[PDB]
Amino acid sequence: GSQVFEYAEVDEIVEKRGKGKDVEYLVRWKDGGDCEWVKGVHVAEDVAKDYEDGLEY
Repeated sequence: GSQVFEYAEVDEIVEKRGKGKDVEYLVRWKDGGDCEWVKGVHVAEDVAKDYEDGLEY
Protein backbone atom coordinates (compact mmCIF):
# COMPACT_ATOMS: atom_id res chain seq x y z
CA GLY A 1 0.00 0.00 0.00
CA SER A 2 1.19 3.48 -0.93
CA GLN A 3 0.67 6.27 -3.49
CA VAL A 4 -2.16 5.08 -5.72
CA PHE A 5 -2.24 7.38 -8.73
CA GLU A 6 0.77 9.45 -9.75
CA TYR A 7 0.52 11.70 -6.72
CA ALA A 8 2.67 14.49 -8.14
CA GLU A 9 0.35 17.40 -7.43
CA VAL A 10 3.37 19.54 -6.70
CA ASP A 11 0.78 22.14 -5.75
CA GLU A 12 -2.58 20.30 -5.18
CA ILE A 13 -2.50 18.28 -1.89
CA VAL A 14 -0.85 14.83 -1.85
CA GLU A 15 -1.36 13.81 1.75
CA LYS A 16 -3.26 14.32 4.98
CA ARG A 17 -4.38 12.68 8.26
CA GLY A 18 -3.82 14.07 11.73
CA LYS A 19 -5.12 14.20 15.30
CA GLY A 20 -8.80 13.55 16.00
CA LYS A 21 -9.16 17.33 16.08
CA ASP A 22 -6.39 18.31 13.67
CA VAL A 23 -5.96 17.38 10.02
CA GLU A 24 -4.54 18.97 6.89
CA TYR A 25 -4.17 18.56 3.15
CA LEU A 26 -1.05 19.98 1.57
CA VAL A 27 1.72 17.43 1.03
CA ARG A 28 2.62 17.65 -2.68
CA TRP A 29 4.14 20.93 -3.61
CA LYS A 30 7.55 20.93 -1.95
CA ASP A 31 7.96 18.22 0.72
CA GLY A 32 10.22 15.24 0.17
CA GLY A 33 11.04 13.46 3.40
CA ASP A 34 7.91 14.24 5.39
CA CYS A 35 4.64 16.17 5.06
CA GLU A 36 4.41 19.97 5.25
CA TRP A 37 0.69 20.77 4.95
CA VAL A 38 -0.82 23.54 7.06
CA LYS A 39 -4.49 23.01 7.87
CA GLY A 40 -7.33 20.95 6.50
CA VAL A 41 -10.27 23.13 7.48
CA HIS A 42 -8.60 25.77 5.35
CA VAL A 43 -7.48 23.25 2.71
CA ALA A 44 -10.84 21.45 2.65
CA GLU A 45 -10.21 18.95 5.45
CA ASP A 46 -13.42 17.01 4.78
CA VAL A 47 -12.87 17.19 1.02
CA ALA A 48 -9.41 15.77 0.55
CA LYS A 49 -9.88 13.25 3.38
CA ASP A 50 -11.74 11.02 0.95
CA TYR A 51 -9.19 11.75 -1.74
CA GLU A 52 -6.14 10.13 -0.15
CA ASP A 53 -7.51 8.16 2.81
CA GLY A 54 -9.08 5.93 0.17
CA LEU A 55 -6.24 6.05 -2.35
CA GLU A 56 -2.96 5.86 -0.40
CA TYR A 57 -4.71 4.15 2.51
